[PDB]
Amino acid sequence: NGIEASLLTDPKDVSGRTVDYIIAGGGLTGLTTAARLTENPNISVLVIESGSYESDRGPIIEDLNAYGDIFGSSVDHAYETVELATNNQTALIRSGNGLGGSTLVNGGTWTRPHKAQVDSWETVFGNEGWNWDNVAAYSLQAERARAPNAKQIAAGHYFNASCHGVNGTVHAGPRDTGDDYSPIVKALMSAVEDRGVPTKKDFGCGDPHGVSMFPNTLHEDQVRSDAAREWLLPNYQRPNLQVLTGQYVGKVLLSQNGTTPRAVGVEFGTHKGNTHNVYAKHEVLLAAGSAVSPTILEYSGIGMKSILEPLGIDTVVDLPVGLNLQDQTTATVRSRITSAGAGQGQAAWFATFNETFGDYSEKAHELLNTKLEQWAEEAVARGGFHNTTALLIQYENYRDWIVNHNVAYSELFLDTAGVASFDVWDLLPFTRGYVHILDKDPYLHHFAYDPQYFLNELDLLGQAAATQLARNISNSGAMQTYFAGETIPGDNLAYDADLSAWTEYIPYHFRPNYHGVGTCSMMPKEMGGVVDNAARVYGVQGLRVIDGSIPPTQMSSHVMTVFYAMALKISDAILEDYASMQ
Amino acid sequence: GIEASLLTDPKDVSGRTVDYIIAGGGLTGLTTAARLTENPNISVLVIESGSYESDRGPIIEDLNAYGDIFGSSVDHAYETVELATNNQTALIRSGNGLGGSTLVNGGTWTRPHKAQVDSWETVFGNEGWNWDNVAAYSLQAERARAPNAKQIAAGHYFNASCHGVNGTVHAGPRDTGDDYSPIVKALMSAVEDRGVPTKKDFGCGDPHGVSMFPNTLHEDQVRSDAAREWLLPNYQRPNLQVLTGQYVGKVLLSQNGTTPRAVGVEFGTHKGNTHNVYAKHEVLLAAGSAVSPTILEYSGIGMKSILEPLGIDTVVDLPVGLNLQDQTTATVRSRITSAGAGQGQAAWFATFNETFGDYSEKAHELLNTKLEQWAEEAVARGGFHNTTALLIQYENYRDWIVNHNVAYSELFLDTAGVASFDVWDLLPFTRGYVHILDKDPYLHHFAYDPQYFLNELDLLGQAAATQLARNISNSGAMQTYFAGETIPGDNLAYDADLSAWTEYIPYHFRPNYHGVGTCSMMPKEMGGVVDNAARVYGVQGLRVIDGSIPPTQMSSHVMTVFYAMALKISDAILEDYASMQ
Ligand SMILES: *[C@@H]1O[C@H](CO)[C@@H](O[C@@H]2O[C@H](CO)[C@@H](O[C@@H]3O[C@H](CO[C@@H]4O[C@H](CO[C@H]5O[C@H](CO)[C@@H](O)[C@H](O)[C@@H]5O)[C@@H](O)[C@H](O[C@H]5O[C@H](CO)[C@@H](O)[C@H](O)[C@@H]5O)[C@@H]4O)[C@@H](O)[C@H](O[C@H]4O[C@H](CO)[C@@H](O)[C@H](O)[C@@H]4O[C@H]4O[C@H](CO)[C@@H](O)[C@H](O)[C@@H]4O)[C@@H]3O)[C@H](O)[C@H]2NC(C)=O)[C@H](O)[C@H]1NC(C)=O
Ligand SMILES: *[C@@H]1O[C@H](CO)[C@@H](O[C@@H]2O[C@H](CO)[C@@H](O[C@@H]3O[C@H](CO[C@H]4O[C@H](CO)[C@@H](O)[C@H](O)[C@@H]4O)[C@@H](O)[C@H](O[C@H]4O[C@H](CO)[C@@H](O)[C@H](O)[C@@H]4O[C@H]4O[C@H](CO)[C@@H](O)[C@H](O)[C@@H]4O)[C@@H]3O)[C@H](O)[C@H]2NC(C)=O)[C@H](O)[C@H]1NC(C)=O
Ligand SMILES: Cc1cc2nc3c(=O)[nH]c(=O)nc-3n(C[C@H](O)[C@H](O)[C@H](O)COP(=O)(O)OP(=O)(O)OC[C@H]3O[C@@H](n4cnc5c(N)ncnc54)[C@H](O)[C@@H]3O)c2cc1C
Ligand SMILES: Cc1cc2nc3c(=O)[nH]c(=O)nc-3n(C[C@H](O)[C@H](O)[C@H](O)COP(=O)(O)OP(=O)(O)OC[C@H]3O[C@@H](n4cnc5c(N)ncnc54)[C@H](O)[C@@H]3O)c2cc1C
Ligand SMILES: *[C@@H]1O[C@H](CO)[C@@H](O[C@@H]2O[C@H](CO)[C@@H](O)[C@H](O)[C@H]2NC(C)=O)[C@H](O)[C@H]1NC(C)=O
Ligand SMILES: *[C@@H]1O[C@H](CO)[C@@H](O[C@@H]2O[C@H](CO)[C@@H](O)[C@H](O)[C@H]2NC(C)=O)[C@H](O)[C@H]1NC(C)=O
Ligand SMILES: *[C@@H]1O[C@H](CO)[C@@H](O[C@@H]2O[C@H](CO)[C@@H](O)[C@H](O)[C@H]2NC(C)=O)[C@H](O)[C@H]1NC(C)=O
Ligand SMILES: *[C@@H]1O[C@H](CO)[C@@H](O[C@@H]2O[C@H](CO)[C@@H](O)[C@H](O)[C@H]2NC(C)=O)[C@H](O)[C@H]1NC(C)=O
Ligand SMILES: *[C@@H]1O[C@H](CO)[C@@H](O[C@@H]2O[C@H](CO)[C@@H](O)[C@H](O)[C@H]2NC(C)=O)[C@H](O)[C@H]1NC(C)=O
Ligand SMILES: *[C@@H]1O[C@H](CO)[C@@H](O)[C@H](O)[C@H]1NC(C)=O
Ligand SMILES: *[C@@H]1O[C@H](CO)[C@@H](O)[C@H](O)[C@H]1NC(C)=O
Ligand SMILES: *[C@@H]1O[C@H](CO)[C@@H](O)[C@H](O)[C@H]1NC(C)=O
Ligand SMILES: [Ba+2]
Ligand SMILES: [Ba+2]
Ligand SMILES: [Ba+2]
Ligand SMILES: [Ba+2]
Ligand SMILES: [Ba+2]
Ligand SMILES: [Ba+2]
Ligand SMILES: [Ba+2]
Ligand SMILES: [Ba+2]
Ligand SMILES: [Ba+2]
Ligand SMILES: [Ba+2]
Ligand SMILES: [Ba+2]
Ligand SMILES: [Ba+2]
Ligand SMILES: [Br-]
Ligand SMILES: [Br-]
Ligand SMILES: [Br-]
Ligand SMILES: [Cl-]
Ligand SMILES: [Cl-]
Ligand SMILES: [Cl-]
Ligand SMILES: [Cl-]
Ligand SMILES: [Cl-]
Ligand SMILES: [Cl-]
Ligand SMILES: [Cl-]
Ligand SMILES: [Cl-]
Ligand SMILES: [Cl-]
Ligand SMILES: [Cl-]
Ligand code: NA
Ligand code: NA
Ligand code: NA
Ligand code: NA
Ligand code: NA
Ligand code: NA
Repeated sequence: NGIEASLLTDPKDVSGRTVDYIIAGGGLTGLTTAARLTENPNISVLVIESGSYESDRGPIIEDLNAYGDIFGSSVDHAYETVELATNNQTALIRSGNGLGGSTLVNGGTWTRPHKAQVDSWETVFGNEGWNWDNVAAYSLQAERARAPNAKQIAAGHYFNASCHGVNGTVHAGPRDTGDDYSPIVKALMSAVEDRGVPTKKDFGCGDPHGVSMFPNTLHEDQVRSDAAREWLLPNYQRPNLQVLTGQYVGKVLLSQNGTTPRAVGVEFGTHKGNTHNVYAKHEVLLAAGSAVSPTILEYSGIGMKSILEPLGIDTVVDLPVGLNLQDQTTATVRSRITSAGAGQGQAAWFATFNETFGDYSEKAHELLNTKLEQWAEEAVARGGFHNTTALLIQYENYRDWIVNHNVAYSELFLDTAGVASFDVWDLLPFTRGYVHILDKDPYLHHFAYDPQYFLNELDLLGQAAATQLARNISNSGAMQTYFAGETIPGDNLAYDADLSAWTEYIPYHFRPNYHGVGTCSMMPKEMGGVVDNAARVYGVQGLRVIDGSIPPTQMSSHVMTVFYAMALKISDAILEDYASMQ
Repeated sequence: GIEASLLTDPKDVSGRTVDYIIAGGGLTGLTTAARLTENPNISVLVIESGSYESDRGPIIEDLNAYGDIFGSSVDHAYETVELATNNQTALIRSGNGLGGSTLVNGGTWTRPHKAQVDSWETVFGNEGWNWDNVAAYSLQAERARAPNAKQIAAGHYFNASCHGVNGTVHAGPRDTGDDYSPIVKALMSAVEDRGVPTKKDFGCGDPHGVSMFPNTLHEDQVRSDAAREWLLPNYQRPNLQVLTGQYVGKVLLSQNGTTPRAVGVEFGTHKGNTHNVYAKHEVLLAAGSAVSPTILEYSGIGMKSILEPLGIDTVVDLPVGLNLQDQTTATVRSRITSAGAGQGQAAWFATFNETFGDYSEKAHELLNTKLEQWAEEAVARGGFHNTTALLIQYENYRDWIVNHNVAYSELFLDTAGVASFDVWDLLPFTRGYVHILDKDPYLHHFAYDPQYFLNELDLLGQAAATQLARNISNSGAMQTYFAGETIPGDNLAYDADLSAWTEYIPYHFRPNYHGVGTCSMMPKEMGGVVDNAARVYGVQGLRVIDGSIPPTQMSSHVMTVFYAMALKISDAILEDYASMQ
């Protein structure tokens, strides 16, 4: 009778029962893991998701070109930040609410980071086995990519088959609306070539640099490949896979009768006073998203006493939950185009530090070479992190990425389809923020989410330089043929604005990038981490965090390719322990 | 207890029939539910999206915690369109739970100018909706307490003939127990120097000058939210049912007659798992001004130009969702000397000329010459459909200003350690809209556009009022306590002229969350949606009874009027019930 009829909506169907694994959150990592675990018919899984099934709704979900129309609806959590210090305004964090999580609402861009960035998760953040070669293999295993056709190659696509899986689960291929592709993509490529910048690198191969087109998470018929469509719809008839919709996981139930606390279940519901319990024989897996999974821990008594004590919550395990939050800032440059520029197409410039800063490179490098210690002390003073020595290790890692590997530092993302529009973000922010609960009741959803955008001076300078670069390249070389006047900033910022003018403009003309990671960072406890290299929360048995909370660093890429691989890798660790616990 | 009496399972009501269904358990919905169920033979089902919150603790029960609840599950936080004035989205605070926005509001208890309510009868053709009648219902709803000697010494003045003392809604002076700040009387002295009156009782029908006021709280200072006042005393009535946690999606219509009839509602939280419940007598929409019009549109009641592109058959064509009127608010904040310490709030209800000062000649010239152009422009933006009809509203406002000299702006003072003004133009000429953007009610995909500052007088008036708040903060007796401005502070030069304020204000304001008018109570020929008994035109058994229906803004805080509105509509409903038996 279809997937919808298989979904559970009544809490009484699971209340008081025991399953092998409970997954809080039916998003990208939650549904990937639920599918992987239920391949064994003897493993029972219950997914609890706050939203519902959305993959069949229609174009607002299924058409990637409708991106953004869903914002503000019931399928968007729209988490509100604190009043940001940079501009004394509240910001909204777009985040998908429904089966598939933010894969229901995202831009569909399918790229991978730089090899050195993933390698550092093992060599710097002490996560044995978390290196590019290992993670990339899981990524290719998840991937079901389609090579571009002659039309798509002619528009600018380049596909290196050795960097892609073709027999996996997540359908990926070129976006193709059916119309001609705009010549502006190739014009951007020519414009950066004039400056010695590479083009047409395959951004799945481990060196994202230059201007390239890329695959998207959609089927060949252009239907969005959201994680529910890819991982749940093919498998919903499995009797060992249960999915409860419309309910929030409030906290993890802990048993302290043993020598170490153990997660034995969860409480779920929609309002205080009408909750229900469900129990896990093996493990509870938190996958509610980087903004939520840390709060679930705090409501459970897992977090910093300085936070929990004033709220009346006993601290069962003291950990720096909710710190080390890393999101990027995004600004827009938009220009009208000539009729000859018409057509579809997206592309992105993954720009190095020196490409981003141009003639300011020397001054920017001087800051990078002298201020890391002071920046770390200040971020710690602002509550973004607790241990300055540990944070400095992160900053030195970023310096190594920039100076020794020349990784991409900013992304200039081009949309065409009738205009020339760049969304631009500094990929490697040095600011660190936090998320903390403000009340003991999980169902009040009263929390403080503060990414601390632009409170590090290099983040502001880098964003300003990258956005200025987007204006520059929009009217340089071959792009001049198609340029027909800037509309954003337009009248809001003089066209000849220098870098200092951009730095004054940017704090009042940016949005969150909604790429937040790090709130339950996977790194050693002594470095400020919350989970080990198998995603297990320190000091608690049978509890893991498996979502975007755990990446300890940002990366020069869009994260789906890594997060699918992440979930598969953690799933293998879960299954290994399951076999031992028999 | 009340919590155990509340329904949460849709199967408890699915497929059943009651006499009245009320969509929304907020201020007007719960007042009406209480009035209707006083007759034990009348059954009422309230369907509310939130739950019971009145016992949660200080975040709800302490008016001094105002604002802490924002962004939580008790705040709908409706997002606007990208506003044209600043290319930013704004958040509309709106209470989600039993009591609606009375759970989250500032508690201010004041009434408008007699001439404003009178115009509802003389300009907007609502027989019986005049000050004398509406105020009588307001006093009937009210249970006011006179100020004591400490509260009078701080600046309170209470005219007992303007207040009911045997009603339902507990109201009296806010009193935290601390000393009252001398700054309230300093503000009174500062405006006295300029010929402005003070200590008028803002409940008597002439809101003008600087006065203190009652708050909606009990003597022990617990918030008098509408659930505490109208539901908690009466929840044991078996004919009163309250379903929580569910959204009313649309009204079920029967076109079996010559005119459509409301026979029930569909409710739920997600497409594909909906439920029906039926009304023997009437469906009453009370989901708030941002929502009740969308429920009509989802039901096929609204403008074909909006409904047809979404695939919704227009059953009754009406200008639903137009005529949205909300105000803009800006802040001026200054530190105080230690001698200014203490509790206390006050408000300056300022006339047009008090607001504009030396710009009064300039502002009046605009008001006298551009009303027709402005009305055309608002209509072109989709805030209204009929320019001639909108011009009647504009001339009504002009009459209020020039002939009755009603208050045009409000400068609301908070102390308690600072001197902070929230300032808003009370009478915006801009008109906005709210329209659904999808056929699925449970997707909550809508376009809410108050069109802030898209009328040039609204921007000039806001700028002038906010500049006035800075001015009065450092004038006369207020100088004794001034210890430096913090907002705007460094963000706007302290000597800024009016033009500088007009460029600053679009980037430093918030919605006031007083939106009304989206189902305006006025003749169909004037663009109205409901008649003088709140009945939707062209539909039988359907009313809108909430903040959607006031056709104008008013120089006051609206609770006093909305409680009265609910009682008055309740009488009409019950008279029809009795006459039809
Ligand atoms: C976001 O919004 C926030 C506001 O919410 C905003 O932050 C405010 O910014 C404004 C500036 O616009 C700033 O206001 C100035 O404050 C000056 C006073 O310095 C402070 O003194 C305070 C009082 O000290 C006494 O009381 C306290 C408490 O009782 C005691 O602890 C003290 O011991 C003492 O007894 C202190 O509270 C305060 O410390 C705070 O700030 C520091 C930050 O460094 C922080 O570490 C600490 O924790 C505290 O929070 C600090 O010492 C005052 O001098 C300024 O007045 C000048 O300017 C105004 C405005 O133009 C004029 O009215 C005055 O007349 C005066 O003018 C003189 O200087 C002008 C130049 O500016 C010149 O033109 C003129 O001719 C004169 O020479 C001013 O009022 C305020 O303090 C900030 N913080 C707060 C909480 O309000 C923030 O910037 C916004 N961000 C964005 C991006 O927009
Ligand atoms: C909210 O955000 C919107 C955008 O989403 C924004 O509206 C846009 O504003 C910009 C200005 O900031 C507008 O762009 C300008 O448009 C005119 C052309 O407009 C006419 O013609 C077009 C078709 O050609 C029609 O569609 C339109 O309706 C009008 O009839 C151009 O003249 C402008 O270009 C000049 O300035 C640019 C930026 O500085 C230059 O790059 C360009 O070369 C031109 O520059 C200069 O030319 C000479 C060279 O020096 C010199 O004489 C002058 O310096 C001149 O500037 C510019 O592109 C845009 O149309 C608006 N609408 C849209 C949909 O984009 C809102 O303003 C914004 N609101 C707020 C409050 O921020
Ligand atoms: C606007 C936007 C655009 C993006 N664009 C791209 C792009 O172009 N390319 C790319 O690669 N990535 C993109 N992403 C990133 C990608 O979508 C996310 O990083 C990924 O979906 C995160 O997966 P996750 O499992 O950590 O969380 P999510 O996928 O967010 O899943 C978390 C789930 O938990 C649910 N939930 C929340 N609270 C609770 C609770 N208390 N109980 C139960 N369930 C709960 C949520 O409703 C959601 O279903 C974008 C993200 C956003 C927000
Ligand atoms: C921040 C703020 C401050 C205010 N301060 C003051 C003040 O100081 N003084 C004053 O007099 N007034 C004040 N008010 C105004 C007052 O609170 C409101 O005008 C009044 O509460 C409106 O009553 P209503 O019945 O129209 O709607 P509400 O009281 O908002 O009731 C609407 C109810 O419907 C529910 N609902 C929504 N959608 C649905 C649906 N689809 N199905 C079912 N239920 C639904 C809501 O959750 C809510 O309970 C303030 C308002 C706000 C927002
Ligand atoms: C980016 O520009 C910077 C600054 O101009 C260059 O940095 C210098 O590189 C030389 C050669 O390695 C070093 O000896 C200097 O100490 C560097 N200066 C600073 C301030 O760090 C850098 O070479 C450029 N990088 C690329 C890839 O072109
Ligand atoms: C702060 O973080 C640093 C870096 O992770 C920790 O320093 C390590 O401490 C252990 C145990 O004392 C030593 O064996 C290591 O040699 C230290 N490493 C470095 C690089 O200095 C430190 O323990 C943390 N301290 C606190 C209080 O959290
Ligand atoms: C408000 O101010 C207006 C404009 O300053 C006053 O009306 C003006 O009054 C003067 C003096 O009598 C006349 O010369 C002008 O022609 C009037 N102008 C207009 C446009 O009407 C008005 O009297 C003031 N109102 C109050 C109540 O003080
Ligand atoms: C537009 O609104 C105006 C104002 O209500 C309506 O104009 C009235 O039209 C009726 C019927 O033709 C006349 O009896 C009135 O005298 C008009 N009043 C005025 C003041 O001019 C007009 O009908 C409305 N248009 C629509 C389509 O309803
Ligand atoms: C605060 O406002 C008052 C009144 O608007 C200002 O004093 C006025 O100054 C103007 C300009 O010279 C004169 O037309 C008025 O007659 C003055 N009014 C009085 C009562 O004397 C005062 O200057 C303003 N304060 C600041 C700092 O701008
Ligand atoms: C394709 O990818 C493989 C693996 O990264 C690499 O060895 C090979 O040279 C690539 N081919 C091209 C043409 O870049
Ligand atoms: C952008 O152009 C300006 C003006 O030519 C130049 O000074 C600046 O360095 C450019 N930015 C970059 C990153 O190249
Ligand atoms: C109270 O207000 C009424 C109504 O406006 C008025 O007639 C009366 O004079 C006032 N009484 C006092 C004592 O101020
Ligand atoms: Ba490709
Ligand atoms: Ba396919
Ligand atoms: Ba370089
Ligand atoms: Ba095109
Ligand atoms: Ba609790
Ligand atoms: Ba991404
Ligand atoms: Ba009083
Ligand atoms: Ba007070
Ligand atoms: Ba006129
Ligand atoms: Ba539908
Ligand atoms: Ba009309
Ligand atoms: Ba009000
Ligand atoms: Br495209
Ligand atoms: Br009086
Ligand atoms: Br009392
Ligand atoms: Cl489908
Ligand atoms: Cl759709
Ligand atoms: Cl932006
Ligand atoms: Cl149900
Ligand atoms: Cl039924
Ligand atoms: Cl509380
Ligand atoms: Cl009564
Ligand atoms: Cl008195
Ligand atoms: Cl009873
Ligand atoms: Cl400004
Ligand atoms: Na450059
Ligand atoms: Na919110
Ligand atoms: Na308020
Ligand atoms: Na009375
Ligand atoms: Na106005
Ligand atoms: Na009417």
